[PDB]
Amino acid sequence: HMPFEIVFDGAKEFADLIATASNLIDEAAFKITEEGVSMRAMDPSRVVLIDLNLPESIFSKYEVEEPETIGINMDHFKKILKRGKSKDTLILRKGDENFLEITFEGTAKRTFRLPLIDVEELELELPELPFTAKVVLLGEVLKEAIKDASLVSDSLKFIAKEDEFTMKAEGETNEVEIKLTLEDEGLLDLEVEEETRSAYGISYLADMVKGIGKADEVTLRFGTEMPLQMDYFIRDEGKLTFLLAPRV
Amino acid sequence: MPFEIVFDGAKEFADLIATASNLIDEAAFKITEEGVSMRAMDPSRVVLIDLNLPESIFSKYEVEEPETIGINMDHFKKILKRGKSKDTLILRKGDENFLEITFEGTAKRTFRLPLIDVEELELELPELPFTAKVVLLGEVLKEAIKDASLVSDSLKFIAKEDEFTMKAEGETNEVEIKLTLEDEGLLDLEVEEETRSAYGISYLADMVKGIGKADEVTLRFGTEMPLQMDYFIRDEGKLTFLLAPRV
Amino acid sequence: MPFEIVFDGAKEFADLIATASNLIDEAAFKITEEGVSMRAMDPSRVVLIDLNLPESIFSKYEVEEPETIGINMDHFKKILKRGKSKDTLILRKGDENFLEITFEGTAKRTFRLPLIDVEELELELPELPFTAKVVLLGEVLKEAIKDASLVSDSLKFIAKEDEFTMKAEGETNEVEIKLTLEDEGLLDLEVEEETRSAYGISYLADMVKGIGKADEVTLRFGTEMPLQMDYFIRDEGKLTFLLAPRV
Repeated sequence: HMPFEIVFDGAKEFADLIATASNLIDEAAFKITEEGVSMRAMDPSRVVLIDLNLPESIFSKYEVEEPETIGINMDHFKKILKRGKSKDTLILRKGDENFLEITFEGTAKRTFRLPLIDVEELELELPELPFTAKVVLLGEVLKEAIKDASLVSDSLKFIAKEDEFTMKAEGETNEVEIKLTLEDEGLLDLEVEEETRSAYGISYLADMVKGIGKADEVTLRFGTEMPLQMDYFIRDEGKLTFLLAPRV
Repeated sequence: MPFEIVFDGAKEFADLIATASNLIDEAAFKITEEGVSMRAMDPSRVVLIDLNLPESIFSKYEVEEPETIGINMDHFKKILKRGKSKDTLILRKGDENFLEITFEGTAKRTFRLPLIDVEELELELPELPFTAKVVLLGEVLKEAIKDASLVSDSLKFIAKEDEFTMKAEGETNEVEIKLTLEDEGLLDLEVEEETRSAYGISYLADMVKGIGKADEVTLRFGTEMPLQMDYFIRDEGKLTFLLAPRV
Repeated sequence: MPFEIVFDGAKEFADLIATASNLIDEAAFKITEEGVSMRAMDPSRVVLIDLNLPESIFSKYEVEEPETIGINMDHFKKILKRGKSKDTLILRKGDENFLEITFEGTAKRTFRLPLIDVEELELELPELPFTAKVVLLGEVLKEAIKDASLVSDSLKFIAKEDEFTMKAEGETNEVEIKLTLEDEGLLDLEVEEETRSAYGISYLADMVKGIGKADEVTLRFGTEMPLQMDYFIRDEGKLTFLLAPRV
């Protein structure tokens, strides 16, 4: 567990991507290597897999001597990170001691000591699955549709055809459909190998999208009764990925 | 019995319906060729509400033949609150017993709202002998009602020829909102004799919760008579409250 | 008659009274022709607060009959929260036992707040041998107190000739805020001797709750001494807290 120093410009933007991931997760193992920071976890019900990738190119300074793994209480991490201001510089530093030093540099120098915990790691690999539909979408539309569907039901069907993407949610007598075609502003791209249908639980979806920005481009991949994969990019180089089990 | 009605500015339509559902829970809407109208009482039969939306405020108005539909206002309000300010609102009825509500913007979102049947009654808006008229900025009205609620549960309106006064007394504390024609908040005053009435703040607070701070409100009342309160939607729509006086 | 006092900016006056009410329940206001003065302690006798409003911040200041009034700070503060940022505020004492609070803007709004009888202590604002003075913006002071609250119940203030640091330590966690005159948050540092003290965060939280992020705050303290913080209102008025140290 050798010392490292990592610096990110924009503490608030870092906080907000940690808050997205923390919504499903309570404890995470961060793998720190020469090439960047990666984190891979499952939510307690083992229905969602989260995969974060922060390559070293998004850090203004990145000094890692040898690769190591640190365990972190995501709630306590998140409460500290929330104190960051939008033009603060964030510094994550470890010494010989077994705690993370989190510093905000801006109008003043604020440093928190975060204690490192032991997180037993599951055998987790991001499998490359045969998705038959891919959709790129304005976060606003996606956040919209999940909220709308929650008025009606607990589950949300995704339907991809060659020229339209539909989310549909039916209650006992109420019903909502959101429909997108490439003529529409919210939809940036749509590729379908064959017409695809699946359904996912809104509670999980709501938690996945709660931190996503209204203007960010979100990529969905799914298949008939397959997991749903959702991803967006951080500073164009980082990636956050969710893999969500279908409702069967 | 099909119709199709289009409104530019979905969130504005929501705010208008939200004003009405503050007191109402179920309503019959009469859809005629000349526009949409609605008339209902709150559950305690103290307040009557009248909503008139003429054809001219809709960007497209297609009505095959007059019809009445009954709506759960709360369900209507929950759906209508998901429209965005730049969305186009479409109210369409096919041949079945659902209202089809559509928001057109960055996406097409379509809800199906089931219709209900509503006990409609001998509900007419009579022209009572009002002796005072007041036009004032919604801001002044909304603040005078919040001011008075910290002091009492009733608000006394007092019109004389040169001053409009709203006054509220508790056991200890007092508040008086005074308006003369020299004040920015009073746009018009016409008083044919000294008029004095009192109304309950709980009802008043619900009537004005949804009124905008720069909307222009018209008040008509008479001594121990109902208070009539009007403001205009897009200059041609009209919402009217008629409120029973308190003893 | 006995006095008329006018302040332009009713919301700004409200915020000032709101900062003091965070720790006080009642207070005696002394209205002389030099200005209005107020000196109170919190219920636990740990914080002394001193407010001084010179007549030069009031747009009209007529005190016929010097007096001292007694005010329920929470009643006062819920009345003053009704003022708008563009209202003029008028405080009028007539012959009777009430304070007349008027907001003049869009309309004329008048409240009658009943005066009360406050058991006034004799409170000195003593001169103290402070070894350290710090001037910093509200934003950094307000953030250090919030950061320290995630860790502990008290924070240590530590001043050296070059550095001001606030440090809070829990069972396991730790927060350290450090300022040097290189940093935009610290506008002045004067340190006679290396000075160390600690204070309760709950009191500091309530002290800064009302301070604005742009406000400039002065801290004086000495080793194991009270902490004095003050900020200025319209350059001439002054609000001072004195906070007992922690053991």
